[PDB]
Amino acid sequence: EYPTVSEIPVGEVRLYQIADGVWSHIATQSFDGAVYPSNGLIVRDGDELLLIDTAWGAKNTAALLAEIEKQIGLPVTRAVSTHFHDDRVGGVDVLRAAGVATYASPSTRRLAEVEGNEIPTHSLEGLSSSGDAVRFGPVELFYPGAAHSTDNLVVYVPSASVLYGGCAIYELSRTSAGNVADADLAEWPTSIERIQQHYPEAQFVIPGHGLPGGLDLLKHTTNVVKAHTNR
Ligand SMILES: C=C(C(=O)O)[C@@H](C)[C@H]1O[B-](O)(O)c2ccccc21
Ligand SMILES: [Zn+2]
Ligand SMILES: [Zn+2]
Repeated sequence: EYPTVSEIPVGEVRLYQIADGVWSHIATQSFDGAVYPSNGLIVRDGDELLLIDTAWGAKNTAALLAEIEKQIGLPVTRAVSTHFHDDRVGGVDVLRAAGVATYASPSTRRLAEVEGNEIPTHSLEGLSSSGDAVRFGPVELFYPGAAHSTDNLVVYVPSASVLYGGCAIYELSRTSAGNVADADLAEWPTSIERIQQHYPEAQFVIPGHGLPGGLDLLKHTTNVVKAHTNR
């Protein structure tokens, strides 16, 4: 079954096959005295792999590359970071030193620079306005609007009906808000609606942290964000 936070030592990385040529990667990290799991995606791209998000830090991301080589044996040639925070760009330098072409939107690149986080080298154009979508190899990238962060992207894999929401989507077990210092609470439910409207066909939805589900994860996140807004 899908690996949970309690089953993954910090420093180790697990892969979970969703579909032909589609996996999530799962890692864990301490933050503020608690241990969190964290998800990203791996999508096969001919005889190469596209990586979505690092494994939250240099050590984990090196383990992630080692696990991919062991379990899959295809080269990661490009990676996309879905926003500027350390669980999505922490490890970009590891990726770059391994020869991976790292990408993020100009918004994410500017904010990472401001924050002191690692900065993906390449820039994704065409994603600066809410509702914008661009094809990137075997995925579509979508900018739904400000939500968990002003730059957050979601990623859809049309071949597998997989929607990766990143930190803009919460798992069901999370009934209170995560970090919101960088969020746009006022716009977050509207951005989720844009996701629903653009990817109504999605079958497997992956939050930034925790267990995947279906499109009900978008309603769940809306419920939680609105409850937080009101308290
Ligand atoms: C679940 C989270 C959230 O929803 O905030 C947190 C714990 C996770 O997400 B994040 O991109 O904000 C981040 C940054 C740096 C460390 C950890 C995180
Ligand atoms: Zn974040
Ligand atoms: Zn996160």
